[PDB]
Order: sequence, then C-alpha cells, then structure tokens
Amino acid sequence: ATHRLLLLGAGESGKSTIVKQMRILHVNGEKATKVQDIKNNLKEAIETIVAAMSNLVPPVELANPENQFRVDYILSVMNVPDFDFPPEFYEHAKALWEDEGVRACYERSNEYQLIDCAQYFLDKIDVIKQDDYVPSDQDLLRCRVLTSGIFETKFQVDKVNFHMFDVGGQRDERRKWIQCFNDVTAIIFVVASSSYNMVIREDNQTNRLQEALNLFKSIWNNRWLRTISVILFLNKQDLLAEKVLAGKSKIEDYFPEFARYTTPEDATPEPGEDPRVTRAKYFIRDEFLRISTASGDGRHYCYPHFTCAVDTENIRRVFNDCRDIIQRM
Amino acid sequence: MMFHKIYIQKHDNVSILFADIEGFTSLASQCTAQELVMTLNELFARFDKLAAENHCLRIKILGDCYYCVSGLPEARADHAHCCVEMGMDMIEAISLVREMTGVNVNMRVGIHSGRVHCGVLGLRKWQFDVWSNDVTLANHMEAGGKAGRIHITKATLSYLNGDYEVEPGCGGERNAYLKEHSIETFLIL
Amino acid sequence: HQSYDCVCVMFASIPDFKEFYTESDVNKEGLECLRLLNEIIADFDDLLSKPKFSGVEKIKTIGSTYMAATGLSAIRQYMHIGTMVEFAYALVGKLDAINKHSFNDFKLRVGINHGPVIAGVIGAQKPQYDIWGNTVNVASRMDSTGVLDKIQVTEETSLILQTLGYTCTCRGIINVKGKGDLKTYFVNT
Ligand SMILES: Nc1nc2c(ncn2[C@@H]2O[C@H](COP(=O)(O)OP(=O)(O)OP(O)(O)=S)[C@@H](O)[C@H]2O)c(=O)[nH]1
Ligand SMILES: C=C[C@@]1(C)CC(=O)[C@]2(O)[C@@]3(C)[C@@H](O)CCC(C)(C)[C@@H]3[C@H](O)[C@H](OC(C)=O)[C@@]2(C)O1
Ligand SMILES: [Ca+2]
Ligand SMILES: [Cl-]
Ligand SMILES: [Mg+2]
Repeated sequence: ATHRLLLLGAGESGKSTIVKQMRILHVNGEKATKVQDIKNNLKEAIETIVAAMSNLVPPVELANPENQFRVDYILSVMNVPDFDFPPEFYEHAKALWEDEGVRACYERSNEYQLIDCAQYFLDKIDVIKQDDYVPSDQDLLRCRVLTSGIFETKFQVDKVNFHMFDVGGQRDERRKWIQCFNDVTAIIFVVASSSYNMVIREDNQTNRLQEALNLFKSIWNNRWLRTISVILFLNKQDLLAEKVLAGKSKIEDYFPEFARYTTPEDATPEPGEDPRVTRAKYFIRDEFLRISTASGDGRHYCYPHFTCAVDTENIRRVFNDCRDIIQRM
Repeated sequence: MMFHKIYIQKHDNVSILFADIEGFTSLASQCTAQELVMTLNELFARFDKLAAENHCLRIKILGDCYYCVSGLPEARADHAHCCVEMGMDMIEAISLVREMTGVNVNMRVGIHSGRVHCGVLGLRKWQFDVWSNDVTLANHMEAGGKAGRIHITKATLSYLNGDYEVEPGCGGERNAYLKEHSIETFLIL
Repeated sequence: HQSYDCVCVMFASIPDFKEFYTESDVNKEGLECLRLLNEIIADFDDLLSKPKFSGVEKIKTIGSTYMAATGLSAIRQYMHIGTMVEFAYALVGKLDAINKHSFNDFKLRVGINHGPVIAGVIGAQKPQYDIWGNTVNVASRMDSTGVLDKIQVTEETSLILQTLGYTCTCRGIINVKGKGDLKTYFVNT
C-alpha cells in the first residue's frame, strides 16, 4: 500500500518545514552545507529590519544614536554576493538587535516582508558565530529556503509507504501543481494561521490569509479534485497565540466578521488555553470550513488540524491522525 | 473519472525521422493548386510504401513535412538502422518525381533517437502522434539539415553501431536550438 | 478529393505551452504535461458539439495548435467566416476556464483566413483528411506571426468582418514566404 500526498498552501505556509519533520520522524557533510543558509537567514533578517525602519510611517528611531554606524555597516554589505561573514557582522548585528528601536521596528514587521525565523536567530547570534557551530534540529526546521520546482520525499511508517510532494506556494510556482493532481491519495493544505495581519510578497497588497482562503477555494472546488479529500493544516498556532495575547493587531480590524463571532460549543481547547486564543484559532478554522461545507457533495471531505510545523511534539501527534484517516482511500 | 482517459504510452529506444522538401515554395508557384496536391499525394503514397518495408510507423503529413518514428508499435533492435535506410529511400524517391516535374527540389532529412510518448489527444478526429524533447530535437534536426543529406545526432549513432560512413554535421551552424543545446551532429555517405 | 471556393480556415496555437512542457521524473518524463494538453484539446474538441458551431470541422491538432475550418459542408454568403471568429472567441473561454483550475496563464494566438482550398484524403496506409492551397498557408502564417489574445486576419477577411459588424485595426505588413509582403489586421473586441 502506497500513498501519494501533495502538500499545498501559499508562500511560507509550512510545506517545506513539514517535509523536514517527516525526515526527523520517519527517516534517518549533511548539515555543514546547511550552516551557510542559516547565516544568510540571519543576514537577510537583520538588514530587512533596519532597512525598514526609515521607510515606515511614522519612521522609527534607534534608541542608541551610536548604532547609526552599524546601521550604515549593514546597508553597506546588504548586496554583497559571496558575503564573507567576518566576526564584525555578528558583533554589529547583535548590537543592533539590542537596540530597543530596532526591536520596536521589528514589532511593526507586519508592514514589510520579514521571514518567520528572524527573532529565533537574532536571539542566538553568539552561538551561530562560532566556527565549530553545528545546527540543532530546531535550527534546521527554522532555516527558511524557497522551493522552486517539485520535490519527492519517500518514507515509511509501519511498513506502510508514503510519497510526499513539495511544491512552491508562490504564485509563479503554482503553475507546476497540476502535474501532481492525477493519482493522488490526499491533499495536505497548509495555512499560516498567524499571518492574518500581513500582506503577501508577490504584490505586497493582498492579505496573506485571504490569499490562503482563495487558494483553498481554488483547490477544494477544483475540477480535477472532486474525489480527493483535503487534510487542512491550520499552522503557526504558537505565533497565532502570541498575537492574540499580545493584543497589538486585532483580528476584527482585518477580518470584521470576527466581532460578530462567538466560540463553538464543539470546541476542545488544549489544557488551560486562553478563551481569547480559543475563539481566534477556531474562527480561522470555520472560515475555511465554510468553503468546504458549501460544495463537495460527500465525494470528498475536509479534515482540519491545528498544527505547529516547528514542533515535532505536535507533528507526530497530528500526522498520526492522518495515518488514521488514510484508511478508506 | 476526473481527468479524461489519456490514450498515451511511454516508449524508449525509438528513433524519430522528420523529412521536409527543399524549395517546395518554388514548385508551389510553378503549378496550379490542383497539380501540386496531386504530386504531393502521389509522393507520400510512395513514402508510405517505403515506410512499411523499412519498419517505420508513419505519424503525420504536415503540409510539406513528413515524420515517421521506428521502434513502434513494439520495440525493434535496428530501430535507428531503419530510419537511415528509410531516409535513404526518400532521397531517391523524390529524385524520380523531381526532374519529371521540371524544377529541382530535394528532401532534407533529420533524425534523432530517444524516448517518446505516443498516442492520441482530445476526443475528435484522432490522429496518432508523438511527443518528447527527443521529438522536439528530431524536428530541429530536420530544420538544421542539408538537402539530399541525412542529419543524425550523437544518439542516432550510438544505435547505428558504426555501419554508415559518417562525417561532422555542424548543426549549431544551421539551427539555434541545436547550438544552444550543444548537439553533436553528423551526415552520412 | 474535391476543390472549394470560400472556405474559412483557422489556426489557434498556445505558444506558451512549449515552455511549460518539462521532462522530469515527478512529471513521469513529460506525461503529466500531456495530461493537461489533453484536458484542453478535449475541451476544444467539445465545442464542436454545440449547435451554433455545427458547421465547424476540426481538421487536426499540430503540436499544441488547434486547426479548424468552415464552409466544407458547402456545394448570408460569408456567414461561416463570422462563425469561425465566434468560434475562436469560444476557445479563449475554454482556455480561460482551464487557466483557473490549472493555476496558469495560457494565452491563445489566432490567425484566420478565407479563400479557395482543396479537400481530401492523403497517404496510402492510413488515409487522413486534410485541406491544402495557399488560403491555408496564409492562415498558418497569420497564426505564427500573430499576437497573444488577438485574432489576425488578412485585408479582404477584415473587409467581410466589417460587413458583419466587427471593428478592426491594422497591424501593418507581414512577409509571407512565396507570397511576399501583405497587409494584416487584428480584430477588436
Ligand atoms: N514559529 C513558527 N514558525 C513556523 C511554523 N511553521 C513554519 N514556520 C517557519 O516559517 C517559515 C516558512 O515555512 P517554509 O516551510 O520554509 O516555506 P513553505 O511554507 O513551504 O513555502 P514555500 O517554501 O513553498 S515558498 C519556515 O522558516 C519555518 O521555520 C510554526 O508553526 N511556528
Ligand atoms: C506538445 C508539446 C511539445 C513541447 C512536444 C513536441 O514534441 C511537439 O508537439 C512537436 C515537436 C512534436 O509533436 C512533433 C510535431 C511538431 C509539430 C514538430 C510538434 C511541435 O513543434 C510542438 O510545438 C508546438 C507548436 O506546440 C511540440 C514541440 O510541442
Ligand atoms: Ca518546406
Ligand atoms: Cl499561508
Ligand atoms: Mg516550501
């Protein structure tokens, strides 16, 4: 028994991360190559923050005017091709990240394209700088890299086989998806549930979640996917929790229907989770369920999951639910 | 169910032959629409006769363009030896119906070997056809060919087992697709 | 095979398909692409079953180019010309629909001509129906030198379209092999 699974979703949704978790969980020089990529993540993350400070409205100010010189150092090196990563970089990088103004700009990151792994790596510069550095499993999970094309990852669980297919979520890339529509066990559709306050990259205008919603309706209602069921991976629940509890950007100020929404009776909140988060996480779910409910006609079904792709302690648990559901197909 | 059934099957070790007429346009001006079409049909009938003996399955007649892979419907060991001898026949075939027409014209033959998909598309007016980059190459080989000569690739030589007197073709000089994809081309004697 | 007087011939290519076609392993070495072409060509073959297009006769697909004609079921006067146009606007609707479900942006490039043809079977082994004559050559050349989303017609074909309520715009001059320079027009919406 083999099962061909297609992973779908917008850009930076989780797709790649999840393939990674399958390798952590159900598979086995190899990591020295990935170190460079993490450093790039760190570079692209710090520049992006400072570069954005002066272009925001209102513009942001450094708490320490001394730092202006590092700000100058970073922008000077921003374009450099095969960047050398001298120990100055890390020094200046760290210093900036200590500056409360640089951070205050980072709070307003919903207003410019900033990778998810920023705050993670910017909190651990001193570890990455060492020449004897070797990335932790969570470091490899967090390393963001764009997927161009389609990548087949084969693994097995209990002699049962799985072929997993990774695709680009970016608009230009979606044109390749079709190639995996025939002979497919089930769709795993990934959503960055936390991205409710930020616009997409491709046009810098269209809201990320709304893009995700429209992309789901496209897939759910596709002409070549009326048989095929979709496992819905509402993902980035940690980041979602953060925002709701942080209270900086309200959801109803982006999705006004939220004000006219009370929490479901069938809700099963995780032990001692905040009623506010509860309300929020299930509302994003129901938004997706309306699409799946509307059409379908018992030929395919929607199975939601609350997911944290960077938490293997939640991937195993939910991937287990998916092994279960795969019983009939 | 959800996709239409595709009537297409994958096939490796096959050899694709495109054949075009050199100076067809000059002929097209010298005789009436009647005569041209009659001379055309009279030629491709001969071509089809030669095709079946040389074990090549004819695919389509496109205006003045003829193509017929060998190695179909079921594999053949001499799948490239066929086409060469098949192409050989077309140069003679055309010559007979060349000087009898008045104006001199010639066949320009290009050949490649590789994998193809084949079968039929759509629902209506089915015609058996072939597709692959190897077919795309095949067609460009004909484009970048020489009159009365047979253009062959490095692949359609790794199948010829050194039976024909070859020589450098310089396909990069006649066709951009060949040059830009860096293809070593040859000609026969 | 018999000749004709006023037959309206049309080519419709998808030039942006050649780029889309890749040969990997995930896509079964180019099959998964054909699977799409099929879905499209079949949607294009499906239109002929409409009553308004009962006079449309698909001749062949060339690569990924749809070729159809009107007025072959002959013995207003140029009603069929304006039906061929009506037909090409339809293919654009099928393509637009595919695009939605295929996350793609395929555009269609149409050339349309009318004039005398010759119609009939060709080839000894598998007799297949095709239509020759300069009319088609020109039709072919007005596809290949066309523009995306636009229909490209000859002058007198534009003349007819105006006498049927269609507005037009001049492209300028095209060089057709063997027929020289000649003035072409796009149809407007
Ligand atoms: N905090 C947090 N970060 C996450 C979570 N899931 C994914 N990320 C991070 O978000 C980033 C984007 O996801 P990633 O897998 O890299 O791209 P993608 O979704 O596959 O999209 P693409 O590569 O096709 S363009 C990754 O760097 C990953 O570490 C999550 O649940 N919580
Ligand atoms: C269908 C996909 C693809 C890429 C594959 C292929 O081999 C072709 O079908 C051939 C080469 C091939 O089918 C042989 C005939 C012909 C007419 C020469 C084709 C066209 O050049 C196609 O290009 C067009 C115009 O679609 C092309 C190249 O398209
Ligand atoms: Ca020619
Ligand atoms: Cl997303
Ligand atoms: Mg990815």
